Amino acid sequence: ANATVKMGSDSGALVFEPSTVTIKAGEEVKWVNNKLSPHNIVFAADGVDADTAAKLSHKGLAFAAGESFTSTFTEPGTYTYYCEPHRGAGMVGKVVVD
Repeated sequence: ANATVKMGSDSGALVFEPSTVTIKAGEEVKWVNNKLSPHNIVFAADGVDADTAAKLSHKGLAFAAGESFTSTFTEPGTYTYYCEPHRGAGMVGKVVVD
């Protein structure tokens, strides 16, 4: 039971897909770098703890299509993230824990 989301589409899209991905409370996720760089996956702590979101928040920088980060959803909620930098029109996509 895992969830993965490619950072962009093959064709050449920005928005992440699948926008929404099912996850389990305790499972991990993998965000493979597809394209559209530089860019990152920043997570906000709205309906979730700060520290928590922090971790979930990727303050890195993916450039090459190989370096993929990972996250862990302990609390059964709904984390959200948005590309701050990027070079288009932000991105839409969130996660959900069961």
